[PDB]
Amino acid sequence: TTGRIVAVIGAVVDVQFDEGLPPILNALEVQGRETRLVLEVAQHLGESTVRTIAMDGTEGLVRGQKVLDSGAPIRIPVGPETLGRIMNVIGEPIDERGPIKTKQFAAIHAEAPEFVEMSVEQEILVTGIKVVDLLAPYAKGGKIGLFGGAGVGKTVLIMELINNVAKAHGGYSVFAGVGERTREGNDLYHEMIESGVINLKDATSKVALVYGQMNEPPGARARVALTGLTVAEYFRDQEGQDVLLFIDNIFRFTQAGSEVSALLGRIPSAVGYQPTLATDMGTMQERITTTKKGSITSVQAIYVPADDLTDPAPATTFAHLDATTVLSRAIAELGIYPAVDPLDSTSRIMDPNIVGSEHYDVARGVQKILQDYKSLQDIIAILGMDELSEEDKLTVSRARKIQRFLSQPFQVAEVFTGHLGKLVPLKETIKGFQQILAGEYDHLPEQAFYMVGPIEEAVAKADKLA
Amino acid sequence: TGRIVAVIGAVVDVQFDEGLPPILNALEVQGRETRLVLEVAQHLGESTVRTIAMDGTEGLVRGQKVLDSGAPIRIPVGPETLGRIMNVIGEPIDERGPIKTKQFAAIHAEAPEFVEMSVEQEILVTGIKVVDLLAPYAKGGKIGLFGGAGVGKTVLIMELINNVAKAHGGYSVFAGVGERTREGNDLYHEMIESGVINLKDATSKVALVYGQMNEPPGARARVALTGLTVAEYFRDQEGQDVLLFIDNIFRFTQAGSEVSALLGRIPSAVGYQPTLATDMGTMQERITTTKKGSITSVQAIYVPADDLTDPAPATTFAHLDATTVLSRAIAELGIYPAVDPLDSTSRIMDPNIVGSEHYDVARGVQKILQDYKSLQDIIAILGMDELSEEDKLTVSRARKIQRFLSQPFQVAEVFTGHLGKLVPLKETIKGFQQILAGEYDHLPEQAFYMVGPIEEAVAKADKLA
Amino acid sequence: ESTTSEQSARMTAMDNASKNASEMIDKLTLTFNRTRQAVITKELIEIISGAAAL
Amino acid sequence: DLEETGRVLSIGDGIARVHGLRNVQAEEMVEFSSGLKGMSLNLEPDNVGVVVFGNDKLIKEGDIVKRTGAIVDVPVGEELLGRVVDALGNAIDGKGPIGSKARRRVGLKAPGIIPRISVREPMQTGIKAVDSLVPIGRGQRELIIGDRQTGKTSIAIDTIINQKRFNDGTDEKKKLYCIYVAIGQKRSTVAQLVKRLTDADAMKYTIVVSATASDAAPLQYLAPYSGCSMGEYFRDNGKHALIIYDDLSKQAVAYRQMSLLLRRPPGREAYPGDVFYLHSRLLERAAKMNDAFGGGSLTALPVIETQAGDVSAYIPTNVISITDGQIFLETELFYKGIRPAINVGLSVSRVGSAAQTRAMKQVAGTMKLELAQYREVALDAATQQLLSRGVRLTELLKQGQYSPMAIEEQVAVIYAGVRGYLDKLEPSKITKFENAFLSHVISQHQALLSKIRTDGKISEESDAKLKEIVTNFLAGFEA
Amino acid sequence: YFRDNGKHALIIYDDLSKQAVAYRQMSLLLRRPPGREAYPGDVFYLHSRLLERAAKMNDAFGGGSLTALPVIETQAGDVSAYIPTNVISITDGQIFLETELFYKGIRPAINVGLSVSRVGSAAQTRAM
Amino acid sequence: YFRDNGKHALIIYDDLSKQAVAYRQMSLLLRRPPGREAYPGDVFYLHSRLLERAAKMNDAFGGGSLTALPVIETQAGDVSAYIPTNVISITDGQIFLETELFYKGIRPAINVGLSVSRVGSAAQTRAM
Ligand SMILES: Nc1ncnc2c1ncn2[C@@H]1O[C@H](COP(=O)(O)OP(=O)(O)OP(=O)(O)O)[C@@H](O)[C@H]1O
Ligand SMILES: Nc1ncnc2c1ncn2[C@@H]1O[C@H](COP(=O)(O)OP(=O)(O)O)[C@@H](O)[C@H]1O
Ligand SMILES: [Mg+2]
Ligand SMILES: [Mg+2]
Repeated sequence: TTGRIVAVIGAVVDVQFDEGLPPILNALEVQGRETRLVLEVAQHLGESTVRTIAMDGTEGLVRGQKVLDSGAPIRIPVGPETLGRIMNVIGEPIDERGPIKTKQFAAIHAEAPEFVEMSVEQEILVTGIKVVDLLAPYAKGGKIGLFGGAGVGKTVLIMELINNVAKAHGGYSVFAGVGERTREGNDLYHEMIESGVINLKDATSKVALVYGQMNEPPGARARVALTGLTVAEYFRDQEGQDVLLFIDNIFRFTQAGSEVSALLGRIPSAVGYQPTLATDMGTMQERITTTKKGSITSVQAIYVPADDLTDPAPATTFAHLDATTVLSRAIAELGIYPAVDPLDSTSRIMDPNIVGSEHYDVARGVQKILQDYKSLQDIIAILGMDELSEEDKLTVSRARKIQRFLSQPFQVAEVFTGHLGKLVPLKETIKGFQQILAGEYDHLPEQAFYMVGPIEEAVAKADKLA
Repeated sequence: TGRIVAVIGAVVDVQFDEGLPPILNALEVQGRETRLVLEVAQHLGESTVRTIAMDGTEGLVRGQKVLDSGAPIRIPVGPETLGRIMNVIGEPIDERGPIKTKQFAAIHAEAPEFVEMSVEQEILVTGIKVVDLLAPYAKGGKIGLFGGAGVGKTVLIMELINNVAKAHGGYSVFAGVGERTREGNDLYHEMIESGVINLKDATSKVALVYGQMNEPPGARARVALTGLTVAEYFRDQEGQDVLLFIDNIFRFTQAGSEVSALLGRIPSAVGYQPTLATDMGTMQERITTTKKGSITSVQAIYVPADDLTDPAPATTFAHLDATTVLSRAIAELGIYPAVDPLDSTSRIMDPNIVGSEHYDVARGVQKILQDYKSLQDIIAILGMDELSEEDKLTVSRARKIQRFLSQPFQVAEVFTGHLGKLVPLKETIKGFQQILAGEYDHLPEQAFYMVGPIEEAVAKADKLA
Repeated sequence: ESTTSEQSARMTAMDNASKNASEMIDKLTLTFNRTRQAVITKELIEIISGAAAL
Repeated sequence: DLEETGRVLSIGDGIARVHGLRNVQAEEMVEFSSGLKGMSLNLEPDNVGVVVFGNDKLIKEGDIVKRTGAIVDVPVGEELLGRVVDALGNAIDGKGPIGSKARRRVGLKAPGIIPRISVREPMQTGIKAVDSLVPIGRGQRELIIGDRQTGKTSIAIDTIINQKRFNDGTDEKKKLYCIYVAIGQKRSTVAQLVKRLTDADAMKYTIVVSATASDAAPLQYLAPYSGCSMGEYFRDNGKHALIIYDDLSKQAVAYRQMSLLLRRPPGREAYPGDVFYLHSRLLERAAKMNDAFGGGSLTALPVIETQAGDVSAYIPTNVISITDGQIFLETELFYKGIRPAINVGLSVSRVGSAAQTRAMKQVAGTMKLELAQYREVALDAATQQLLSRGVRLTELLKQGQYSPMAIEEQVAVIYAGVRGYLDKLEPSKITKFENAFLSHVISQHQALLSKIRTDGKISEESDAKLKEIVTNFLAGFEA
Repeated sequence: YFRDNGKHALIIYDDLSKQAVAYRQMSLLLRRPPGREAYPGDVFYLHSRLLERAAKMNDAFGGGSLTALPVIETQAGDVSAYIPTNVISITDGQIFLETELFYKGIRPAINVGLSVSRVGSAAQTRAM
Repeated sequence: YFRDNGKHALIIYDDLSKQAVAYRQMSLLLRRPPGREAYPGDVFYLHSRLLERAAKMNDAFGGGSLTALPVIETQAGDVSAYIPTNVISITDGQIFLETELFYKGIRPAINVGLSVSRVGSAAQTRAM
């Protein structure tokens, strides 16, 4: 049936229906507009009125304007025909290549997989990135999160991961841009056409793109992660297959939720966030998961408001992850890239029974020396190095080199560094740090360990200078 | 004729049957022994306005009659305000009878438009050596006066008044915003002793507007505007350069915060009003140079918690063209005025504005004092004869430089027993330049201490010993 | 000889210690004032929410 | 007629509440009887909430409100060049009507992925420290960030003045139209700024949009969107524009004032949850267009003021997370005399090498690295020589105000330092060397500078020529 | 059911931080006014009434018992926080874990100095 | 009454911290908008109108006086708290007392460095 608009404020529109009240989540179509304007039903207010969230701008809307119930949630193209294409929140092609001729559609709202559907398979996913592989390794089919404040390296890292892991993976990828830069979307698209992972001729494309960036109103930014996840869900289930899912940036989903909560009528919670922060997040995150039907390896970039990891948004996100990589501004300001905090990054598979006792012992040995060094710094900060014993002077020496050896040049960062990107095998990362811990390189300067790959490149860099 | 429908502290709601008073209009409550003015703040709907009371609301009754005056608060303007004290609503509070003025003026005037602006920066010569050389004031500018009590703050304000009228002829207005009553009385009498106010004739150089600490926030919030209004008559109708003192800006902001809370507005960061920057902006922007003349404003600034990032000083700082920093340490050294020559700043300290000669000397005097600071951190640790041959030369000159920064004031003559000096900018420059050039290394330091022009620095040495 | 060397070196170490402390003080004072303001702001938003909800 | 007209119910609580206007659109411009304009923000069953673009105190209960039928828009086009306008696009310079023939919606969504292409043309500032270390490309967003009085506006103004050299010439791809948006500043300051631009002959290619300190908050809110729309006219018609938002800190506090009066729930520093989006939608509109959309670009330089160097604050981190880089100015570097007070460590261009002449990569491609390394550490081995290089290079990057340098003059200066010629020199003397050296290569070696410019590279014949210039110059002066 | 039918049970609440958050959502959306940190006014009671149900029963009631190990997540080590302080004040003792200790190699990362348990029956063991 | 009739009175307010708390109770329960520390906006004005009534009258008005000794309790010595801030800004000076001085044997525990009388010398006999 058809409704009439009775109120408009930003993204939130009230609609009165004389007959047939549309269920919550149903997509409504506004009549009399140049491009499709969907309103998603959020609440039944009473008196045959629904409160809804707009998926595009609401300028030009008039009280009285007619609205049509589609009789279902927002539904999008899913299937192989999405690969190499770009879709917006509501599944429309935005790449000027015509219709997405899929044989199926799917609603963007779905029940999270049940407890019975869960898998417990733990298998290492080698990244070629020293800090990650060594201290907090990723798992195939696991949930990975990249935490960072403004401009610390989340996107550079996610793009390195796409470059390093997607090739080795033998299946399909989905990239969802949520509330990020439109030009990063343009860069990514054209780089994939150049490399061939997107093909504009054949059916050989291996990546599906879904975008709703920071130019978009909040309804779109809140829903678009669901659009991308729905595409990944099809590949996981209708194929039974291994999917990679990349999201930059999942924070923007929560932020967009707070902008509309403001107008939905809800009493605010801590720091002005929607009272439903943790449940909204859970309903979304629990679908981003491997099941018994197939595997999703997911990598999500996670913004940290004002560098505060205790902010409700990042704080609530940790519980959803199997591996976490935490980036630190302070570590970046030591010029260490990637700016991973070795004392704040964790993984479920960092277990001697899974990675081996050797990998494990070395990882813990590195963390122990970095923590011991951290403890000396309040004393050093004031009293300087001369108050330390000769054994503590060596812990400081070995720790500063270990800090620097965890740094690495990235293929994708050559535009900023002026250095060739490096990929380091796990066995070489293990051996490399194990030797520094043993004091096998106590004779080299610190700066020889900065921005190199395997350990043999430190020895070489040390001989470059006299 | 409106009728009171609600009273809650300093907030009064009034219903009008036909002639609804526009926002900012002054209303006069009928049947009260002293004048009670309500300023319209909002139109609530259903022919009702919300207003802010300019005095206490005790004894108000619902149904009590209220007259719309037809305009904003209007106050006396003109020469007859000089030497007088008025309150926010322009009544005399000095018990000297009516302020018999030939014109009145509304206190909520608009700031001059963009076309009315002077394209050029220009110097306001105070006659004070520290200020004029290192941190000069601009005509049409706002100056931040920093420092608490016992630092010669009242004597500096009075000297600025005295010197501006002495040299340029222009007048001063002093808005006491949220001051202690005892201190308003002290200032009034300190002004009579100095002669900036004269109760016997027409030679008073200042007009006073007082909005005391114990008045409602609506009154304390508008005091600065009342003073601005008095000032604006002199600038516009008399074509002058006027000086507006505001003591102090923190309390102007504080009262704005209280008015906003009374109106039940959701507070912003650190408790301040949402309109913090617009409140400030609508007031500060009336202090400018126009074609008819200029208003220059010296504003005492209190910094809560010593925190310069506190929204109140932070918002004010955006409007300032110079800072004058008064310090106890400088006073303890025996230097008056107690201006910190290194912490004071001025935006017009640019070769294109003050001249090439001014900038060089000032930057040269600034450097040698900075040298003297680093050289004094070696004597205390080690000793005097631990420094080189050129080191003792920079010390000797810098000691005479800080002494030639000190100045006897005309307004301080009644107490210390020494005659005060007004020094032109040209004599300040060439005097300081001669110390840096070394032309007075053969003279003792005490000759440079507490004098006017460099001609006194030469002559004082002859009198001594 | 040793004592002269030791006292001079003690002077320097204490000088460095107090310069390092002053730098930390400066940095902590900034964090202090930021945090101070943020606590007032946070508290007040809670009371305002509590009032609006009634 | 209550379909096309309405009457004010209440005023003085921020937004005006209006009865009627049954046919009014959301975001439609409306007219008050006092001559003010407003924007229909809130469409409610019983009222329209109207944001007033002026002094709301001029509005009374019962006043007549009229529909315009148009979503908020502004005058756009080349008639605005050389003009000073307020936030609504009306003249405030006293020179009469603008004469515009076109208009654009202020709230128009930024171009999507497809209409764009990667930035590749230099946007030249003429400031050594920027063009070498933080190069801007046409269609980029680059934040200028620092405390009060650290030189933010000066970077912007020297950038505008620098374009005269291109705008007077022939090479049409190189022309750049400028828009300076002043938000929350004093009128005296804005007038001094248009004076300087007029003195430099920069006004003829510049539009000034001003919503100042005594202008109502909604005007300060609107100003950047209005300026941006004027920039977009160039962007979409095959031309290149540069926009300065000075500053977005002041825009955000006007929006916080509006949001608090609307009783939106405040978060950190009492800002509403949509402050990020306030700036993200604006800054997304600076873009480089692909050729199918005409090839134009709009470049943005937003300005943010930090408090006591706190770049981890809410509004600063929001904008950092929006723009394609930042130029961080620091008080400590500033009042020490290092001007422009660029912290070469923290300052990044998220585009980098992509939009820079080859000759600059050949010098700055090593200078950039040698300065974040230097910052960290602020007889010994290579650790100390990092400090020796870092001090020389820092001094080499100093530059006086209004002292534009062409890219070829910049590479020659950077060359002298980066190759280690001044390494034997004393840091104090670096400034004097640069001024005499530059004016000498300008006097007789216009052939060399010409060769580096046209070739866009330091060729082997240029490399050996310059090497002979610096070596012979280095020795031969009075000290 | 075990406690009251002569048997012994151990219960782990993992974790009570997340239960308080859910309670806060529900209560706010019921339009019950937000208290400290937007939590309901009776968040203390939410936890105190639960944990008081762990008990040791006398023989006339069956001699059974229920032991509780609630779990609380702190933020950046802040035990002085609202919910953490509530539960500390309820429990008989607490096992404090710390990140510093964890990374130093102290695993389990128990802070022995701060960690407390109530005496112990004489019976923890005897050779222990 | 004493001030206006040519006499001299001294008044002690012990203490104004407790008076502001009571005023805050009334104001909040009247649902007046709350501010910093939940004190209403007019809490400054509460204390300013009270303390400005202490005055020294000239001979033409009888010569009398009222002297006020308000007492404020600080918490952990924080003079930047809302109510102590207000009162310090109103009065002509403060006598500041400290627990550290008290236990050191400085009794009365007056911190002379932090104490001031802005009237100062004018209120002393020549001998003193
Ligand atoms: N390269 C430079 N060399 C010398 N002086 C400079 C330079 N750049 C800026 N200045 C000076 O620094 C002062 C502050 O500059 P500017 O107004 O650009 O800073 P700002 O951060 O925008 O200040 P505001 O807080 O007033 O907006 C000005 O007086 C200017 O002349
Ligand atoms: N691995 C890296 N190597 C070198 N530079 C880096 C690296 N990661 C980040 N950066 C620097 O930081 C900037 C911002 O990184 P980005 O990932 O875009 O930040 P954000 O965390 O905001 O997404 C980059 O443009 C680059 O200058
Ligand atoms: Mg990113
Ligand atoms: Mg500026």
